[PDB]
Order: sequence, then structure tokens, then C-alpha cells
Amino acid sequence: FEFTLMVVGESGLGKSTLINSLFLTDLYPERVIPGAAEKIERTVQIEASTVEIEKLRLTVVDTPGYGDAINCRDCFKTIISYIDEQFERYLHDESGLNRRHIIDNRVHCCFYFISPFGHGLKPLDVAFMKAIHNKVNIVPVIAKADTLTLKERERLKKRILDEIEEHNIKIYHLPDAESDEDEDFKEQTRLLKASIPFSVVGSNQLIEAKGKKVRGRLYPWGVVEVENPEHNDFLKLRTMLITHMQDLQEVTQDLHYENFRSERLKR
Amino acid sequence: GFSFNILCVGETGIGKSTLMNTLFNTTFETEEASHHEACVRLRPQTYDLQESNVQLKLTIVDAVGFGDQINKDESYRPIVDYIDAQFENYLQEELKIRRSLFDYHDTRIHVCLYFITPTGHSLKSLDLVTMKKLDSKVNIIPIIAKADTISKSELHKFKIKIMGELVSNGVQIYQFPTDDEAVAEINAVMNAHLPFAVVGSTEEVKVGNKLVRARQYPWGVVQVENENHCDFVKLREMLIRVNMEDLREQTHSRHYELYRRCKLEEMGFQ
Ligand SMILES: Nc1nc2c(ncn2[C@@H]2O[C@H](COP(=O)(O)OP(=O)(O)OP(=O)(O)O)[C@@H](O)[C@H]2O)c(=O)[nH]1
Ligand SMILES: Nc1nc2c(ncn2[C@@H]2O[C@H](COP(=O)(O)OP(=O)(O)O)[C@@H](O)[C@H]2O)c(=O)[nH]1
Ligand SMILES: [Mg+2]
Repeated sequence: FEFTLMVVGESGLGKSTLINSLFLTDLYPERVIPGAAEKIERTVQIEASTVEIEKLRLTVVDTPGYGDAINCRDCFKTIISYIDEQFERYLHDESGLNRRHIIDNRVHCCFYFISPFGHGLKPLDVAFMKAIHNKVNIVPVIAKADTLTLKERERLKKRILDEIEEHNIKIYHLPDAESDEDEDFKEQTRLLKASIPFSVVGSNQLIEAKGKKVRGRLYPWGVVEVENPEHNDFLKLRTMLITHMQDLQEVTQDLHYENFRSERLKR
Repeated sequence: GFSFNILCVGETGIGKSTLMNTLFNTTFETEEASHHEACVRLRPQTYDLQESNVQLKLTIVDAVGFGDQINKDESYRPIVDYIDAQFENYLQEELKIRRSLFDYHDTRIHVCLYFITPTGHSLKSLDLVTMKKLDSKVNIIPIIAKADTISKSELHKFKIKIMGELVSNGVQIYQFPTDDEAVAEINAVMNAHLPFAVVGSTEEVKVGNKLVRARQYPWGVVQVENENHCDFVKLREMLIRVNMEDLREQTHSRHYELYRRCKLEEMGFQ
């Protein structure tokens, strides 16, 4: 099964570090890091990488340059035209007479990383999310969760949800566990939805914690553990993605692609 | 007994009001800004207090809404307009026939604290553009905000990339004085520690057997006045009477004189 995940967010939020933390990949060996003088008028670029994880083929669609430019002069075009190009390619393939094994390149999920350093959503965040929330499944993510205390974390989560309601942003909603699964799957589902949006911490480094060498971030005053749910929501994000991959695919096909198909097939 | 005018330039919610309250060990009443301001607004607030045995008329100037707009081309203009306005009113005082320079309230910006967001890469596009517009008008002190975000290894390399970028782009930042031999070595390490990695907090956490201003995390306690944790104590040394006087003198003898030459020749003087 194919799965394409798009990553969008201000540069320097730990995006690459979190993504590699999810599946222990090295998706960014050669990485163009421009100077400040260079990113004054930096265009948004699409960089896609495909890796096999256990088993499925995972594609990460990164968007370097997003937010770097001083001005935004259609800074969403390259991203939107990419999303539409994958829709357009699927429609052309499934419409062919000798369609055979169809390679699904449609974007199934878009992680939008939100800065923890502000009070909430910036106008660029709202404009972009409203620009693609009818095209892809938006998963808002609070990057660098270790910059927030627990009370600051609760406030930022509640406010982001309220501003999403305020601007009528359509984000991916986890399916309610149909009254058939175990009590375990029922509790996990309402727990994941109660922690949205996920505030996460990524790390490519080993630290000592509770007498074990685990991934995390080291400070003079303490250690942040990646896999500690009492520190950040990394496990809740990773579990959410794995257990809901198929549903993200299904909503992509049934909602966004069909809406694209109609919105195009007429004229 | 003199005035001191601090300009705070940073992104919305970066910790500007907190760091001000932490520097002066008080709380100035300010309101949390939103991210949906159409333009950058310059908002000054004057306070009468004593810091380091000085009758201080402190004005804290905040560039409200900085970094929030989708399009930020001319974001520096309201900041330069304010700085130039204070140079202008001062020059009008000098050009008066019947003057009153000793009673005049000096409203010129003496320090600009430029909060740099702790991304961990180099400088943002808005930081480079704005500092290049401000470096010949104010004494810029670059600081890395919310430095309790950056581990010590990342912070070391982060400072180098920031300073390296100011050098290669030619951004003149303030330098603590090295002339007087008594404060030569100490100011040498103050300049060497730029940009200051600061942490602001007015909440008091009990550490050991003392209430210390700090930030409480599930994994630890970041002590504001711990110099192993951050550079707050080093930054606060700008508020000693010696450094305040030097920041005012550079303002007058360098930045204001450059403005003065431009205005007077514009006015027609030779
Ligand atoms: N991690 C971390 N958080 C901080 C630090 N200083 C302040 N904060 C938090 O950041 C939030 C922003 O605080 P403010 O100082 O009011 O924000 P601001 O920079 O004044 O920006 P405006 O609201 O537009 O005036 C506060 O809720 C603080 O709890 C810091 O040093 N480190
Ligand atoms: N405080 C904090 N810093 C992080 C975290 N994850 C990554 N970083 C640091 O942020 C810096 C830039 O991270 P990077 O993953 O390259 O950001 P990206 O540009 O969004 O891909 C690096 O120095 C990381 O070590 C986190 O969860 N918390
Ligand atoms: Mg404030």
C-alpha cells in the first residue's frame, strides 16, 4: 500500500527531526540551507522522498522555503498545484482504457506544524489551512512541545482549536470507535481525540532517563523524553498515524478526490 | 537622574513583556497582542522608578504586531518612523533660539533589544532586513529569546551562525565598552557572549531552600538567574549606571549625529 504524507511549516520547528523520529529514516542527507540574504525571496519547493517501512511504501512530501520569504507572492501555488497534480494524475490513470496497477500518488495527510513561540495561529497558518482543507487531511501539530509548561500547553491547545472553529478550518477528525472493538481500542480513541492538536518533541539523540538510554533532549535542568506521554504527544501522534492510515487514505479517495473530480469533470 | 528608552523588536508572543518584567524585578502593565494586526504599531510606556541608584525615567517601546503579517516588506518603517521622530524633536530643541536643554525629556531610543526566535538555523529574512535598517539608528543588542528551548550544544553552534551572519552582512551591533581598563576583561566576555541567550519568568519556584524566578517543567526547573542556564544575568548588566550612560552617549554621539548631519543638510545648512 502507498501512503503520501505532506509536511508544511515554518523553517526551524523540528519538522525534519520529528519525521525521522517517526520511522527512523534519513530522509534529508543533502539539505539546502540558505543564508538569510538568500531566503529574502525564496520560492517554495517540493521535495519528495519514498522509503519502505514495516510493510508499506511511505512518501514524504516536504515544502522547503514555505514561510522563508519576506513577502508571500503566491507562496501556496507550488503546494496547491502539487496536490492538484496528483489528483489530476489519478483521474487520468483511472479513466484510461488499459488501466492496470494504479500508482496512487495523492496526498493522504498533511502535517501542519504550528509554532509554540506565539499565542496561537498566525495569519499565514489560517490562510494556508483554508487553502487546502478541501484538498487534503490536515493534522495540526504543535512543534517543539518542550518550550511550553503544562498550563501553557493546555492554553495553546484550547486556543488553536477555538481559532480553527472561528475561521471554519476543516481538519481531519478521527473516526469514532464503532461499538464493536475492545475496551482498549475504545479508550485509546477518545484519548487521542482529547489531546488534539498533538504537541510533540522529536530527537535524534540518546539520553539517560529512569536508568535507560532512550531518545530525548538534554538540558542542564532536566531531560525531555520523546516516548514519555507525560512529556509530549509523540506516541499519541505516531499511534494516531499508524492506526488511522487506512482511514486517511479512504477519506482522501471518497471526499477530497471525488470533490476534485466533480469540481473538474464539469468544464 | 536621566531618561532611558528601550526599544523591543520581536515576534508576537516571543516573551518581550516577560523579559522586561524580569529585568527590572517588577511588572509593567501591558496587554497580550494578537497576531491579526494590519500594521506594526509602536507603543511606548513611560515609568518612573529607581534602578542601580538612578532616578530613572524609563520608556519601554514595543513594536506591536511585528512578524505577524503575511507580507512584511516594509515592516521596519513604523519602527524607523518612531526612532526618527525622537531624533527630530531633539534636533528642533537644538535649533531653538530660546532653548531648555537641561529640562528637555530625551525620548531618543538608547537600546534596541532584538529578540531572535530560537529556531536553531541562521537568521530569518525579517531579522536581516530589519536590523540592516536599524543598525545605524539604534544600539542593537541581539538576544535569543526563550533560550530554554535550545540545548547547550545547539545554542553554541546557533550563536556562531547568528554572529557569522551579522558579520558577513555588515550589521553593526552594539559592543560593550573596552576602553576603561577596569571593565575591559568583563566587557570582553560580555561581547563574546552575544547574542545573549535569555529566559524570562516572574513565577517563583522553590529550588532547594530559596524562591527563585524560574519556569517549571515536568522534567526540570529553568532558573532565570542561573548563568549556567541562560544569559539573563549578563543581559541585566546593561542596566548598571555605567552601561546605561554609555548606551546614551553612543546614541547621542553616533546615531543622533548621523541623523543630524542628514537633516541639517536637507534643511540647507552648510
Ligand atoms: N519557553 C519559554 N517561554 C517563555 C519565556 N518567556 C516568556 N515565555 C512565555 O511566552 C508567553 C508570551 O509572553 P509575553 O511576554 O507576554 O509575549 P510578548 O513577547 O510580550 O508578545 P506580545 O504578547 O505581543 O506582547 C508567556 O505566556 C510566557 O509564559 C521563556 O523565556 N521561555
Ligand atoms: N526545543 C526543541 N528543539 C528541537 C526539537 N526538535 C528539533 N529541535 C531542534 O531544532 C533545530 C532545527 O530542527 P529541524 O528538524 O532541522 O527543523 P526543521 O527546519 O523544521 O526541519 C535543531 O537544532 C533541532 O535539534 C524539539 O522537539 N524541541
Ligand atoms: Mg507584551
